[PDB]
Amino acid sequence: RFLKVKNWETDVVLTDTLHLKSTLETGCTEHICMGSIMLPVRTKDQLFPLAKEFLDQYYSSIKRFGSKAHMDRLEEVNKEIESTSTYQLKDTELIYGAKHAWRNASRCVGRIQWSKLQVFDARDCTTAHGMFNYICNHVKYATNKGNLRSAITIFPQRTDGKHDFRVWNSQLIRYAGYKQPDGSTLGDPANVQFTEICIQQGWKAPRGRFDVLPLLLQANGNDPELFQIPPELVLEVPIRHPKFDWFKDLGLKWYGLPAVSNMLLEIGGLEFSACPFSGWYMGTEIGVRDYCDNSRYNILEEVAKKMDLDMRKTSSLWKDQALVEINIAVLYSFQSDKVTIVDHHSATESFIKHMENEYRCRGGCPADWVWIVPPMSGSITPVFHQEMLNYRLTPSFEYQPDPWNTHVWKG
Amino acid sequence: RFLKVKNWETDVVLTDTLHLKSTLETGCTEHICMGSIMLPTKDQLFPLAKEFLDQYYSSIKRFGSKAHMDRLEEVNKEIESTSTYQLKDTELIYGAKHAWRNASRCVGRIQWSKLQVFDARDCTTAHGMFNYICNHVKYATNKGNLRSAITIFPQRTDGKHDFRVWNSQLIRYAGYKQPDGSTLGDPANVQFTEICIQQGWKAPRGRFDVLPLLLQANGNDPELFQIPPELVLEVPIRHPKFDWFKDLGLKWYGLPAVSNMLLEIGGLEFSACPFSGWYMGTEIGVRDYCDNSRYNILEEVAKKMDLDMRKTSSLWKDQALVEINIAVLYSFQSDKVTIVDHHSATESFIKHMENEYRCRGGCPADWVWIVPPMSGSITPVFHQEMLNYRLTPSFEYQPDPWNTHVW
Ligand code: HEM
Ligand code: HEM
Ligand SMILES: N=C(Nc1cccc(COC[C@@H](CN)OCc2cccc(/N=C(/N)c3cccs3)c2)c1)c1cccs1
Ligand SMILES: N=C(Nc1cccc(COC[C@@H](CN)OCc2cccc(/N=C(/N)c3cccs3)c2)c1)c1cccs1
Ligand SMILES: C[C@H](O)[C@H](O)[C@H]1CNc2nc(N)[nH]c(=O)c2N1
Ligand SMILES: C[C@H](O)[C@H](O)[C@H]1CNc2nc(N)[nH]c(=O)c2N1
Ligand SMILES: [Zn+2]
Repeated sequence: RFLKVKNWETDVVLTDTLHLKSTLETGCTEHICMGSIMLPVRTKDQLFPLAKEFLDQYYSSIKRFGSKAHMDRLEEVNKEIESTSTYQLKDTELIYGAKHAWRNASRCVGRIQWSKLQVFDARDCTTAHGMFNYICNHVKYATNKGNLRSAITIFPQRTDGKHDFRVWNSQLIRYAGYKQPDGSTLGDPANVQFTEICIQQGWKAPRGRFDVLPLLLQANGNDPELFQIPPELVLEVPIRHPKFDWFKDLGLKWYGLPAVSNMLLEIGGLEFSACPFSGWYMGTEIGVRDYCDNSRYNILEEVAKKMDLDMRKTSSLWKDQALVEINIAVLYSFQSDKVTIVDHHSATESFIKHMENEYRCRGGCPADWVWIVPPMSGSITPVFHQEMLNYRLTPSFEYQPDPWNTHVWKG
Repeated sequence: RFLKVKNWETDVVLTDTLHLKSTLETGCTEHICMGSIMLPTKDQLFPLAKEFLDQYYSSIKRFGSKAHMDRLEEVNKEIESTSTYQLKDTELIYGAKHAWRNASRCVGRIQWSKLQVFDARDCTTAHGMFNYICNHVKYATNKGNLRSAITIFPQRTDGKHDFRVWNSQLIRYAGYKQPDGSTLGDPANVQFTEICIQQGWKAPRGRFDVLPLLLQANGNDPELFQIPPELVLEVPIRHPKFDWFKDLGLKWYGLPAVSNMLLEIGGLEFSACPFSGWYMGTEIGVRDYCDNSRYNILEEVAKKMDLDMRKTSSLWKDQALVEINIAVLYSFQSDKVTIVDHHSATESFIKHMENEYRCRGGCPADWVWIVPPMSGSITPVFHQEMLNYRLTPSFEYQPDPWNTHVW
């Protein structure tokens, strides 16, 4: 079966066959589309087919499909599964797997970069202190004094589900949030629950608006332990505007390194529950979502006040005006400090070129429109006009439940 | 089978049961989501008739009464006999309102119950269609205090006697390719514009020429009619702070009126069913004015603003976009022509969804269409999970008539 997608601005038509290799479910059926829903121990039985499918993919990519090395590797993995109930990936397979999970991430607009990913193998790690050391090294490498480099650090895989490695942080670097008795929030409201956990575990909270949270790290199914990232490794950018000199006095800043730490990486049926990964920001992530969401820093009013916009009616588009200025400020600030960032015009144009390249060489590129289209100025980016097909390929990044909801406390 | 949708801004969670009534298919499967794809007998008709009459009699709280049973028998008799049937006025009105209510791509459905239905099923010629259309235009425009309306022409019979409005909307602007290579006016309408010329329209070859109506009665060849200019309310576009804006020479029409869709009620097909409401400001300012393949004025406006167009990261496109949209709203508001901004329309839609979840068990909604084409995440609909499914009565797409028609 062939499926076509059209770009309605250019009339370019592309043909998808890669969807035929999809196994996992979408959430949709013939009677209902769930495309806007945010979230829609293995036995030997299910494991060897998953391992085989993955090794067949790996061996094809290196132009060795059906070779003696391919056949010997399948036999070796098969015996390892039936003897030990699991198996270990070779370094080369781990690298390929992590890169492909990114390549397959249908919600990711930055995938033109997928083949440039520094993979740190942390599968020899045994303790939380060991995890802290690996994570510091990743942060220092990825940061590279502002010239950001994409990276992933991969801790040991799941075994019986009772010895999981987990980073409890949603991101390696994030600001604390504090609910006040009067119901207001100091800092980032998205992180209130996690901040509370940290405090309970012994963190002394400075209680400011931009306090970098400590790492809360779980090795081998043990209780997690707190560590403070050395401040000298946390690169931050004060936010100012190129024309409006009062903008600096809003007291805003953000961190340069976006580093997701709560997802699960699936490669060949193996589950890596701690696999923090980092790249760099698209400007709207900070300026639209982090700053202007009502449930986040929520600065629109204060900015519109200072611009002296007409706030008596929504039809003045005061919110839209303030939004663009804040986003100009974020890009200006990062650029001025030589910290890598990409604007939403450049990022989406590159994604369209990536997607076309993937249709030609790979036969497809799964993409989630709801996520790929930026949260401002949607239709003046080329992705708004691009039809996309969403389907799930492995290797993959997946959601997993928050560890405080599942952890068995040892005491 | 019972499904939950969450608003991630407010934590409000709604439970959908209405999807279980859905009958038609979505395009998606368990392996592939096609949510962003723009277009995915006698024996056939009685179940469709019965399904509809069942919801109608339930709506007036007379489900399983003598009048309900008698109606089902009567229609059953009429299909057996004639191979089709006729809707009562009350059913036609209910069906049209529900076709809007069920339109999953429409952010304006809080209004669904206030629809004026003009029954044009007695119409027999293109001149008659022109008359009904003029009356609809005048009624809906209401000197700028716009009122929602639909005009329903005779239903399909054997399919060789179709009523069609060839126009995509009742009021739209001409598009012309030039030797120059550029496009004068609206590039979306170049092909239709040339069909009109081919049929004998005398185009003035300007930027904003209202197209003639091309009307097909009873499967006959379509005919041209100019809408009286006095019935076409237009708005010159100016900006409340920038004096040079008016120099761009921009205007738009007040009445959005879709004329190329098919209304399905109770298995019957109404292939000419022009409907109108009023504009959300972004339709004109973001899409009509700034789409690359439309009037595409972003460059010219940015220049008059003297923005740094060297680098995309200055957000010059974005700045220009906001100002164009401020101007569209200001112009309509100043001239007292109904318009709604994207903030107001999306807030109303969230209130409508809550009403429908409470009173009906759900509200089919297509997030890709409902979220406005600018400032998405600062509108509440961005944060609202939506389930999309197909209920009937419905509006559907149909092939353009020039590809079908036998001359
Ligand atoms: C290199 C620069 C990168 C940029 C500018 C980029 C940009 C983005 C953006 C804007 C999103 C949507 C985020 C949101 O709204 O919260 C996203 C999602 C995602 N990205 Fe990329 N990305 C990049 C690199 C990567 C890398 C290196 C990985 C993995 C190795 C990756 C995996 C993903 C995944 C798994 C998601 C979806 C998360 C979810 O479903 O919640 N990204 N990225
Ligand atoms: C009263 C004011 C109304 C407003 C402000 C409104 C707003 C909208 C908007 C903004 C769209 C998206 C259009 C686009 O992007 O091209 C839409 C789609 C739609 N609307 Fe409404 N609408 C209103 C009344 C109505 C009425 C009266 C009907 C039918 C009787 C209706 C049926 C639809 C349908 C069928 C679509 C989708 C068309 C498609 O899928 O191509 N609308 N509406
Ligand atoms: N509860 C909410 N959100 C939510 C709940 C569960 C899951 C999710 C999934 O999105 C999580 C998001 C934001 N927290 O993850 C951040 C993210 C993921 C991927 C890429 C991101 N940005 C990047 N640029 C990169 C990071 C690493 C490499 S590139 C940023 C979101 C809310 C929504 C609205 C208000 S609160
Ligand atoms: N070829 C393209 N698009 C396309 C092709 C086929 C079908 C479609 C579907 O969209 C049809 C759109 C306009 N194109 O219909 C207009 C419409 C429909 C419904 C509501 C609209 N606005 C209103 N406010 C109302 C009208 C009537 C009552 S309210 C406007 C779109 C293009 C994309 C970019 C430039 S052209
Ligand atoms: C490819 C994509 O589905 C297409 O560009 C859609 C996106 N969302 C839209 N939303 C609305 N309201 N109107 C449109 O024409 C479109 N176009
Ligand atoms: C309900 C809806 O799916 C949700 O708000 C989504 C919409 N699109 C998004 N797109 C991105 N990139 N990130 C997000 O968090 C979201 N949120
Ligand atoms: Zn779907």
